[PDB]
Amino acid sequence: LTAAESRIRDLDIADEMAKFTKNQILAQSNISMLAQANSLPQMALSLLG
Amino acid sequence: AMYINTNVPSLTAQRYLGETNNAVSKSLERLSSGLRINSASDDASGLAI
Amino acid sequence: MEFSATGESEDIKLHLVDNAMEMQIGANEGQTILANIPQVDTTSLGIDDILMVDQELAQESITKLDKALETVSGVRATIGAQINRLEYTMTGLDTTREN
Amino acid sequence: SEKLRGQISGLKRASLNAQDGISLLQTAEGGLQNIQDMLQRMRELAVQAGNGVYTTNDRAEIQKEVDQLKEEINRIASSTEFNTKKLLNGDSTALWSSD
Amino acid sequence: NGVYTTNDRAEIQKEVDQLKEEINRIASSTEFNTKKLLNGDSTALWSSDSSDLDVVIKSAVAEGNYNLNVTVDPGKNFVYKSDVMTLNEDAIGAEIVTA
Amino acid sequence: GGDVNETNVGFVTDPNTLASTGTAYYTVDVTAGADTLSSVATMSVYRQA
Amino acid sequence: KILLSTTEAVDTSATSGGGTIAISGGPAGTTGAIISYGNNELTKVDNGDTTIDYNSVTVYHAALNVETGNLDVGNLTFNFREDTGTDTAYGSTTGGSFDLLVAGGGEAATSTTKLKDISRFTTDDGVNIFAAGPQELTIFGNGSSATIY
Amino acid sequence: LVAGGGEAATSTTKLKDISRFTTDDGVNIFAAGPQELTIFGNGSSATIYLEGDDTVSEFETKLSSAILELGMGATAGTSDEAATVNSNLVNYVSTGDVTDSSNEALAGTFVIQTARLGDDSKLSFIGDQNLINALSLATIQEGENSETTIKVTDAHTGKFIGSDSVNDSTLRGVIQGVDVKIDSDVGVSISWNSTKKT
Repeated sequence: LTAAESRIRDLDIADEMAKFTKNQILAQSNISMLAQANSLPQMALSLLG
Repeated sequence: AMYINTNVPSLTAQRYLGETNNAVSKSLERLSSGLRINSASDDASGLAI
Repeated sequence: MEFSATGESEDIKLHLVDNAMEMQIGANEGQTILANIPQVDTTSLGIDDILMVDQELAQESITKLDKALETVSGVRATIGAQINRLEYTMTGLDTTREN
Repeated sequence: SEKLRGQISGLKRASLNAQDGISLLQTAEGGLQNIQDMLQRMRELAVQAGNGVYTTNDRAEIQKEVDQLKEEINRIASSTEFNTKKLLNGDSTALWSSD
Repeated sequence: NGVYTTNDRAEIQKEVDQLKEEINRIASSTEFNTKKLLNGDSTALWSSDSSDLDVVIKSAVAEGNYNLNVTVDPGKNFVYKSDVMTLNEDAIGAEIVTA
Repeated sequence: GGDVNETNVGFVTDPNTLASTGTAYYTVDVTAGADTLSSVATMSVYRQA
Repeated sequence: KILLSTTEAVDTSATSGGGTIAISGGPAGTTGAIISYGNNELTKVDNGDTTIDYNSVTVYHAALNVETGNLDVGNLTFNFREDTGTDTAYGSTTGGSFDLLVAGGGEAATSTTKLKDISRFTTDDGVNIFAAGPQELTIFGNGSSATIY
Repeated sequence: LVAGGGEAATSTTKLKDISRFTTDDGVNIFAAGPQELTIFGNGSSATIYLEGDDTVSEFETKLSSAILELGMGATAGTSDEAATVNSNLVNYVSTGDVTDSSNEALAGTFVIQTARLGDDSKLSFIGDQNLINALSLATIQEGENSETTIKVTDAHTGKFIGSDSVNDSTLRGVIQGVDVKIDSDVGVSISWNSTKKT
C-alpha cells in the first residue's frame, strides 16, 4: 500500500526542470518583443510629424 | 495607418506575459513543495484516495 | 421507574434568514455568481461526545472519524471546483477588452 | 463611442473583481487543510487505544490530550477571519435564532 | 478506470456541472453595441405556443407559420429487480396469510 | 370570505386561460341532486359607440 | 355582441351517483350555467384501502370583454372524493359550496393579462424591460410620426 | 402466520435485522448513523436518508415519493388511473402474493419501474459501497424508443410540405435550417393490469 500511495507524490523531476527551462527561456523573448513594440510607434510617427 | 496611443500589440504582449509569469510561479511552487497535488484544485479525486 | 407521556403537546418557534455571497462578474445588470460555505465545527462533524475511557468506544470512534474525513474532503473539493471555474472565466474578459 | 467606453470601464472593474474574489477561497482552503491535518492524528491516536494491556489511567492520560486537541480544533474553526467577516462559522450562508 | 467507488464519480460530476454552467454563461453573455451574437439573434427569431417544443437554429430559414400533425407509436421502459432478503438467526416475523 | 368545506372536493388542477387576477373569488356550487328547469338568463352585451 | 347561457332539464333524483355543478361570480359578477351528471360519475368505491383516491372532471368557462368583445375560454379539472357508497348499491356524493381563488391564466395570453407577465418581455439574463420604467415606441408612415408610452 | 428466522421477511420487519445489512465482521451499516442514497434521472437528482429502525413499507413509501418528486410518475391525468399507477410503482412481494410466470415470480424482492418510455426511463443509484453492494440491483427489462409520424402543412393555404417517420422524435431536414424537438409524453395513455401486474 505505501508503494501504491507513493505513485502520486511528485513527477520525475526531469520533466519539471524541462518545463521550467522552457518557460524561463521564453520569458526573455517576451520582454524584448514588448520593449521594441513600445519603442516603435511614438518614434516613427513623431519622425513623420 | 499610423495613429497616436493605439498600441494594441503592447496589450497582446502584456496578456501573454501574464500567462507566462503565472505558469512560472506555479512551476516554482510545485518544485519547492515537492508534491504533485498540493492545494485543493489541481486534482479533485486524488485527495480522497 | 415509570416514564409517561405528558399529554399536552409543545410548541417551538424558529427564525431563519439567508446571508449568501454575491459576486459581480459582468459589466451589465444581471450576471453574477453566488458563493456559500457550509458551517464546519466539532458539532457539524458530529464528534462532540467521543469518549475514551473503556475498551468499547474506539471502534465507533474510528467509524465516526472516517465519516468526518470524507465529509471534509468533499467540502474542500467543492471549493476547488469554484476556484477552477473562476480561473477559467477570468481571461475572456481581457480578450473581449482587447477586441 | 459613449457605449464602448462605458463597456470598457465595466470590463476593467470586473477584471479586478475576479482576483479580489479568488483570494478569499484560497484562504478558506488553507484553513480546511490545517483542520484535515489535525483529524488524521486524531484517528491514529484513536486506533492507539483499544488494546488490552493498559489500565484505566493510561486511557485517562490519552483522554486529556484528546480533549485538548478538540479544544484546539474548535478554536481554529472559530478563529478564521477576512475583513471583519467570519467565514467558517456559518456566517456566510444563513442566520438562525430561536427562543 | 475502476478503482474508484461510487462517490468519486459524483465528485467529478459536480465540477463537470460547474464547467457546463460556465460555458452556458459565456454563450449567453457575448455582446457588441447591444447586439447579442451567438444567442441565435443573428440569423432567425422563433416562438411557439406549446410548452413541449424546442427549436435550434443552424442556417438561414425561410419564413412563415406552420402547422404540424403528430401520430405516436409507443415503446417500452426499464424494469429493475432487487435480490432476496431474509432474516437473521434470532428473528421472528408475523404476517396475515390466507389459504 | 369565510366558509368551511361542506363538500368533498380535493383540489383543482390545469388552470388554462380561465381569465386571471384571481381577486373576484369564484363560486363552484356542488349540489347533490335537485330538479332543474329550462330557462335562459342574459349574461352580457357589448356596444362600441 | 350578446352573450347568453343555456340550461338543460335533468331528473337529478336517482338512487345515487352524481350531482350538479354551478359556476358563478367573477369581476363581471356573472351567474353562469348549471350542469348535471349521471350515475357513479363523481365518486368511486373502495378496494380495501384505495391508498387514497381522486376522480377527475373537466370544466370549461367563457367570459366576454366589454370594449373589444373578445371571448375568453378556460378549463379546469376538479378532483372529487376518494370513495363513497351505500351497501354496495350505487355510490354517494356530498353537496355544498365553497370559494376558489385563481392565479395566472395558463398557457396562452388572456385579454386581461398584465403586460409584465408575458414571457417574451424578459431578457435571457433574468431582468425584465419594464422594471426600469416606461418605454417609448415610434411609428412612421405617410410622412408623419407618432410616439406612444 | 408466524415465520421464524434463518425465510422470507414480512412487511413489518425492522431494517436493522436483515441478514444482507451486516458486513463480514458483524458490524451493521446503521451502527454509525443514518445512510444516504442519491438517485439520478431525467436530468435531476434526489437524496433520501435511511435510519436503522424503519420497516420495509416505509422504505417503499419513501422511494415512491422520491421518484414521484422527479416527475417520472403519472402525469396530470389526475384520474384514479394515475393514483393506481403511482401506487404500483415500487412493489414488495410477500409469500402470500407471489404470481407465477410474472415479473413477481420471486419472493421477498423489490420490483421497480417507471412511467416513461425509452432513454428517459433510465435510473442511476449512488451511495456507499457496502449499501450499494448489499442492495445488489439487477435488470430484467430494458427500454425501447417510440415511432413518430410527423406531417407539416401551411397555416393559411394548407399546401403539403413534408412528412417523416422518426425514432428519436427529432424533426430534421424538412424545414430549412431549423431542427425541432418534440417531447415524448405526447399522445400516450397508460393503464395498469393487475391480473398480469404490468
